[PDB]
Amino acid sequence: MHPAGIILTKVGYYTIPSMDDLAKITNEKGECIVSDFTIGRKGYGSIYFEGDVNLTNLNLDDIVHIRRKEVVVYLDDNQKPPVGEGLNRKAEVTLDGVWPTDKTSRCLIKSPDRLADINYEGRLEAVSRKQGAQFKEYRPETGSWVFKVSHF
Amino acid sequence: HPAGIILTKVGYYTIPSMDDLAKITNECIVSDFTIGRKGYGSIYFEGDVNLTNLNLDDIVHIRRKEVVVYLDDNQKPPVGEGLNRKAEVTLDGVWPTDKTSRCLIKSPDRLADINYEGRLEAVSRKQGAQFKEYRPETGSWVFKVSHF
Amino acid sequence: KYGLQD
Amino acid sequence: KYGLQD
Repeated sequence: MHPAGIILTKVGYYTIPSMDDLAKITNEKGECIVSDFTIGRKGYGSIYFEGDVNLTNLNLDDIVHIRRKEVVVYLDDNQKPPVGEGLNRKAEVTLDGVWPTDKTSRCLIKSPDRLADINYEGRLEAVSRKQGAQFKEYRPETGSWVFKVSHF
Repeated sequence: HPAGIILTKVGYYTIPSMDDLAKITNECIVSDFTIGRKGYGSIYFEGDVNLTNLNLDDIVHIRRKEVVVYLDDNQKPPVGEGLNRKAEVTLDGVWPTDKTSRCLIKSPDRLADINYEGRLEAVSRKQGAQFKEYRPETGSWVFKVSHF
Repeated sequence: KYGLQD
Repeated sequence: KYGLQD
């Protein structure tokens, strides 16, 4: 099991650099710091931390959960580090597959035209603002709702 | 039991356990209430929930890939009251099975390939629910419901 | 009632 | 927690 002591097992979840890479980068003491790190879950989203991050002995499985239209880092503050620490730092949440669904058809909505007309971004960015995040963008092709958080 | 709560079906459990849910009672409102049956699924009720005199045994049924709250809505309290509020549902074991083998499809690959999440996610959408995720390893399908 | 009927 | 709680 991983040199840095990192744990990422959930199927679909991955990292940038890959765990495999990350291992090489980890030092002779199990320690492992990496700049511009990314933890993602194919098809759901990904969180990106720019700059140095200390993955040392981090059990990502337990810590980061990336679900549809919703990401959560550090479930309950049982092991949640002080801000600026671990993954509790600032990051760029990216939530894929985000789209609204009309009450009638209940068949989602992907028409960039339909979205644009209903101003989905608007609402999205609205929420992000309320949650204390800085709306970054919205890629309708892939229902990607990217936004920055200060901490988690 | 302390604050009139019924749950006896073997297999079902609650978080906090029926026990603690006694020393919480005096009435019996307990936030972050959880109810579920091992191997089948669970239901998360975030924040304040009033269990006062609910008879869980009759109210909540968690069966393979099908959960149901409040049998005949004749009781389904005002949306907000009792368990008729919103909540997160997790149905474990959910997996599809092929026509030929009739052997269940677990390979995270095959699943990914036949986009099972798709179906499950869709399904939850039609039902008026919020698809949260699908964990293959355990065949866990989770989604939010505003009410039951 | 919610689930997968089929 | 960060997401759309629709």
